[PDB]
Amino acid sequence: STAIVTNVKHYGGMGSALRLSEAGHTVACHDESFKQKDELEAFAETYPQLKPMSEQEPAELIEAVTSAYGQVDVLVSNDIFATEWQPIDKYAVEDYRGAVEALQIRPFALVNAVASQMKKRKSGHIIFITSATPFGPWKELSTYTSARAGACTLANALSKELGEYNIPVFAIGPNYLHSEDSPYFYPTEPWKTNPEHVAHVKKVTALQRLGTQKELGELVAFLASGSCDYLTGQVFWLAGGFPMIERWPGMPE
Amino acid sequence: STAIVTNVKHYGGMGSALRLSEAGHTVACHDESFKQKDELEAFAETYPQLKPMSEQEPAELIEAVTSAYGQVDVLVSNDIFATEWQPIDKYAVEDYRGAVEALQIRPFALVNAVASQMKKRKSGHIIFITSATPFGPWKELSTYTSARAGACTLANALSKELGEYNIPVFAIGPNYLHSEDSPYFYPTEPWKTNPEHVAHVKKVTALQRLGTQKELGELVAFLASGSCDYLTGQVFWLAGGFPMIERWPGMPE
Amino acid sequence: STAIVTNVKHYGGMGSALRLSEAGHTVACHDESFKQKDELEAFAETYPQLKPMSEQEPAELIEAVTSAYGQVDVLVSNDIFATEWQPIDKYAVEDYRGAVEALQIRPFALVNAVASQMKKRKSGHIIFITSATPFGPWKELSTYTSARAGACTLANALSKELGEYNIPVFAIGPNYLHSEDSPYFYPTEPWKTNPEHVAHVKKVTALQRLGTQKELGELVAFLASGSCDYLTGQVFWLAGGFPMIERWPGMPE
Amino acid sequence: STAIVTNVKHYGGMGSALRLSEAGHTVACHDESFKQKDELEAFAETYPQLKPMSEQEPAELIEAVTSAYGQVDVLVSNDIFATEWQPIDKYAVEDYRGAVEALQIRPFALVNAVASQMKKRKSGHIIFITSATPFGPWKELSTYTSARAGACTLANALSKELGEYNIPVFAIGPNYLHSEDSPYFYPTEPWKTNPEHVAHVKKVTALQRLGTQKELGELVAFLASGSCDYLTGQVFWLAGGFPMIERWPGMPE
Repeated sequence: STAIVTNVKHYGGMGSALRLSEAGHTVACHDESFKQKDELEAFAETYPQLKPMSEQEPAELIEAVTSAYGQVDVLVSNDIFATEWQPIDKYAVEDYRGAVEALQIRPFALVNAVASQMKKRKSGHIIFITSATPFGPWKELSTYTSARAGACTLANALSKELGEYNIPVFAIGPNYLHSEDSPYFYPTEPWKTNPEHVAHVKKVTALQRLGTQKELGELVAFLASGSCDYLTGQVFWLAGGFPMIERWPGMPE
Repeated sequence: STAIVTNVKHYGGMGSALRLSEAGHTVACHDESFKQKDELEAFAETYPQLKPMSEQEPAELIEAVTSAYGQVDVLVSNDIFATEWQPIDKYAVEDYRGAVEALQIRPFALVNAVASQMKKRKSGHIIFITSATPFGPWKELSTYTSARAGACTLANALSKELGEYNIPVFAIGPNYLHSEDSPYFYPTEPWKTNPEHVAHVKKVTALQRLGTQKELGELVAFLASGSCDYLTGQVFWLAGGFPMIERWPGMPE
Repeated sequence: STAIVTNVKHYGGMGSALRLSEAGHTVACHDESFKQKDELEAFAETYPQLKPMSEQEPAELIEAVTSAYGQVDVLVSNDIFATEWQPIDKYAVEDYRGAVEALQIRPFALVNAVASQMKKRKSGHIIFITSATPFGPWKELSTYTSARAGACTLANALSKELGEYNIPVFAIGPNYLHSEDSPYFYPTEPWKTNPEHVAHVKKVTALQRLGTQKELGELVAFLASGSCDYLTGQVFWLAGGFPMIERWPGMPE
Repeated sequence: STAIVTNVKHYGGMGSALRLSEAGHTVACHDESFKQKDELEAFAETYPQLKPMSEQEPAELIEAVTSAYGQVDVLVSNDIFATEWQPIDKYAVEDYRGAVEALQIRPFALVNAVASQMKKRKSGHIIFITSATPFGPWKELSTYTSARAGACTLANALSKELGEYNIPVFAIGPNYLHSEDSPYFYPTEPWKTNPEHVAHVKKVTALQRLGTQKELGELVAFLASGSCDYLTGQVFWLAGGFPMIERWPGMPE
């Protein structure tokens, strides 16, 4: 079984790839840095169980992995975009354009490229990593939030046609996921260190902590494993019970 | 009070313009066909209560109406897109891109242009016309369905930031809205004539009929009146009880 | 046209009753205080446009209004229940039974009693005043919240069978609805007087204010008017943009 | 670790208890028929890894299992209720009362009895087996459908308070979950043996098949493993892509 995990250095990329590997998949990895030969080799050295690819664009990635490992069985579109808190009228229109390109068009493109080989053999697993922000939106994050919602509905809508070919489709929408060295979106600094940040996280989640790469990775492996295909179409909120809702005056923390 | 309704010939364009004009708003009306003087001036003869405009692109549209009528008080983004049932692997990536430009980036651009003046007055009403398809996705309509979902969350996210400036933001998402002579998306032929189309609507909606422009016009006017601003954030499902879910074997219609 | 509003003194009862009357409905009013001829006659004096009934049980409440005005056209089940913040293990099970009785059984019993005459003349309007609590749960309000959610879905489920009879069904879920002198659930005091409470409502809603009885009443009258039946099965969040979600450290409110 | 599965011969009970035992939980099993010596003993010789109990009532069961095996670590409220297709005016009000008792009060009562011990040690796992009918309600199932939706929100709200104490709370809403010999709610005969039923499941699910008990049991065992507590508060729609929303005339199945 061959897996593809994108932007592997960021977001839920590492927890996906490491736990898919441990579960017996062959895991090919995309990342923007893998354009530079040193960074692809530094990573392939540090994680010899992972197979970093240099391919950057969606279609060529699917063919590069289909060529080298025979097929693509599991697609994890781990999508990222660097956003900015802005009031609506401060955005430029191209700001929304890049957001939909990185969080909506990119996963659509990969499914577009991998679908026929999955449909023809009637086997496959597709997982979008989206965002839990559609579920409780902060103000002044209009582009990133609305785009992630288009990705959630894309996964849901795709499950409706892909089920007849036995291809389950999933959307994992995290929030407050510890991203370690990656800045998307909760690096150890400052979310694990700065006490104003650790106290924010204890307030806004139910579990009063960040989620872990292992947790995200366990979910990806479980859905990728074929053990529960009947969840096809599900949007998962991986946000530790976010959002916590502000209660009336006089109520304890 | 001055209103803007887009693509006024199609979807819920007529009901919005026709009913906002009765509630006393000045209704500027946009449409692709108003590019040609002949089409625009025919429309203003047929509809003396309405004010057609030649301007077609977002910033120009806000400018012209603000120039002619002093300000833009109500924004009805009546958004449309040429559809096409298709499996995921048969779209071109350009098919999604265009679907997102028309159904996400365009309402965004309009809000992006008009928000500062509304925010200046600390008043305004913004209504996206979207789609009930995200609430019950059909298979093989994944570009139009997911794009429309991004437009709903954009409305809801926007409401969080603009409420501070006393601007409600709403999304009306319709399905099975009788579009008279417009092919977007339920023209009289065949949807009121063909006995297979007629029995489809009876089966899949709870009220067993198409939706009227008057009903959408009434909803748009109600929201733009300032009588129920406290509904801000709402995605309305204007779909007669769609979807009707298929019951067990041997059960009546 | 003849309408019933329950618990008229509390929650969305006064706004419903008053605005329904201004639109020309005969408004018969149920309330627990109307058991004393005292309270009934004082209400009838203060509100001569409203018709307070003594009947308390749902079946005989429906029949008495039917016997006095011929038929019931609009049902507004304005349900309430006295609430207690509790950890789950500190409730008695009876606390939840009482909550379900007031918030699911009661509106069920009323529609159980009124639906035949509505179905028969193939006209009628049913509106539940539920709650916006299911949309963003506070911790330690599990009984009241899960109960209101049951009523939200009962409204949506009722719309599926009743549209065949041209009966639309609605749920309206308020949060931070100013209830004047009613303690259910946002009386003028403390919520418009104590500046800590004033700051809480400015923090948690997008419009930074309470809802008004009139806003709720305009929504009910609009729904009850037959102007927009295609919205059947809708759950309206009348919570002024609640919930606002607490943002990252260092970010303005 | 000790787990309790209720109504274990029915619905998602056999998959919950079989799969949880394979993961090395002690699975105490509650079921109605275990009031009979011969029923409980037969079950125990056929399933030597499961521990059937005779206790029926919620407080009695938790205490028995805490008595025999020290504590309750995992609770699976597999709640079941017989009902009929019927219009709203045909139910007695007692029919909804019973639905609420069997599908809402009982899960509540189990958590109310066990929450205190789980909170004391700040560890535990609570899973409700509810229903996916609230996601796509059929007409004329208002009592069951709405009760289930109240259990879903019970789970979600309970997660917001038990997160502090590190107790994740989940709901799992099946539909078209094949139930083998149990009549709740998709027994093998007729759903896999009759062609009229075989085609219905092919039409209304995206995967065109029923859900196996192993799939539910795998889900239950995953959430009870402590490998993904960050999912706490999730309602999972274990229904295989249900519902498949009927498409325009002339379009193929």
